[PDB]
Amino acid sequence: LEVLLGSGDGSLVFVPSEFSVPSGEKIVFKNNAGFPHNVVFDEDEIPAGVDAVKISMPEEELLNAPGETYVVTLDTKGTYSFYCSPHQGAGMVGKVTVN
Ligand SMILES: [Cu+2]
Repeated sequence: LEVLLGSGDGSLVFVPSEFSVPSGEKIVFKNNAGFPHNVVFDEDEIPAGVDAVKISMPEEELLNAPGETYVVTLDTKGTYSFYCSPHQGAGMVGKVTVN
């Protein structure tokens, strides 16, 4: 599924934020507006089988320019919560449900 990082109008929201995807879905995250951004998964709020490092964009790096994309394949079923580190405090979080 294609997720827009920012609802165009600069607002620091993942579009969608809370959602569902089938097992093995290839999620794509694109810098729409309100960048810089990244997609880090909450190490607790993920199915243990998939270590966070396998789904989280390394904190060291970030989608700094507009248009830049990130991609991740969520194999195992479960609830995967994620956030944009530089805007975590601003509520730029989400929750994807691998059905
Ligand atoms: Cu952000």
